[PDB]
Amino acid sequence: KNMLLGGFDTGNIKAKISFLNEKGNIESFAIPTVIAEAPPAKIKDEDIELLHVRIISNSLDGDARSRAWYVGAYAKDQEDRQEPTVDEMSQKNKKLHLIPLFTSMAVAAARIGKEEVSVPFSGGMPILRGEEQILEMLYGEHTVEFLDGTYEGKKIKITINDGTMNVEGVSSVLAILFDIVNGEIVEVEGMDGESYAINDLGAGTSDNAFFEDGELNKKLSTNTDLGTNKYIDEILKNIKERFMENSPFKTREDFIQRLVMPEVEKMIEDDTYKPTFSVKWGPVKENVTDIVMDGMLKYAEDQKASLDKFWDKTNADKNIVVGGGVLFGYAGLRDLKEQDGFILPKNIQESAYFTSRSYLIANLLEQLN
Ligand SMILES: Nc1ncnc2c1ncn2[C@@H]1O[C@H](COP(=O)(O)OP(=O)(O)OP(=O)(O)O)[C@@H](O)[C@H]1O
Ligand SMILES: [Mg+2]
Repeated sequence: KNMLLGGFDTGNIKAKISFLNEKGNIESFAIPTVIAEAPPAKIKDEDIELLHVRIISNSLDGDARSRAWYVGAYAKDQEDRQEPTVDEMSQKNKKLHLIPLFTSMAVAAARIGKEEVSVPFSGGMPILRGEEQILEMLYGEHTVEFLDGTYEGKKIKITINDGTMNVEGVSSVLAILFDIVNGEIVEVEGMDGESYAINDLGAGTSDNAFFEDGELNKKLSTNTDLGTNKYIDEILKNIKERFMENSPFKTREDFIQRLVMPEVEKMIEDDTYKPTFSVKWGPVKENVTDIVMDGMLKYAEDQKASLDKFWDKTNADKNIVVGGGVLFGYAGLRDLKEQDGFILPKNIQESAYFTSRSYLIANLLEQLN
């Protein structure tokens, strides 16, 4: 069986994928939504640290049809990198999202030792492009060749024939109910109604979706810009200021990965653990625990207020809260484990991949018909 099963959650910060590995388990990772033009040849998740790929796809035109690219983190450093341009408030972009998408597909396939994969697509609609108009941009054959990195020399044959965009579907909430451990397993809490919110707390955006009869109420459902990133930017600015009485991190993800994630992990598995944050810069090592915690708490609080305001607007029976924001502001948001109308994933560590996980589960049910 040459099938790669995945859920694909593409935004403009990152392209997220959850897929079944050879062990039948969910494996998740994210590729930053950044590409850059690259020459025909070369010069946890280490295999995506350096992506130089040739892609051949009819879903790309002109410059793009059959050439080489840097993708993801490796491309964040290129001078001529392309990123999504946002406002002071497809066609030419489509490659900026298709290439990281296909690359994630080629990486997963490499991860499971395959080179011919059929990829039934399981995705979500963006934020004119009908469900099977998005799909038709993905259908057919695409080849991804690794010109460098861990997989140098591998060619992947990605075939996409079919797919869903989980459009009005309740595929969105599946990751709160199920896991995949070779096969579908129910998950031990939730504490399940006919009315629930899903708040996906993200890097640049908070998705505030509302469900009645499991289909999406388009009116009340909304998408704000209440991301973590702003709070993260404030924290990083204060850290640098403190070091400026006699930048420590590259990207926000570096800040998240090396400083913040291990402290949050501990906090999760032990309710008593008081976290500490230390930053090494130059010849100096500062304790920036108050700085970091202030940012998280201000974020948790702001999100607490946003969640209540959406709870009244909908008067939903249950309010599911997911996304990376739940981890970033866990310090204050764990309080939601107490309140009645709020549901946090039990497996909180997989909170950032909630939506991709839901799609992946949705995809597996489709296969089982
Ligand atoms: N384990 C963790 N501990 C602490 N913070 C985390 C953890 N996992 C993710 N985050 C942070 O949570 C925030 C949101 O992550 P998430 O993956 O939901 O963003 P996203 O889906 O890329 O955002 P958007 O909705 O804008 O596309 C980010 O700042 C991310 O770095
Ligand atoms: Mg998101």
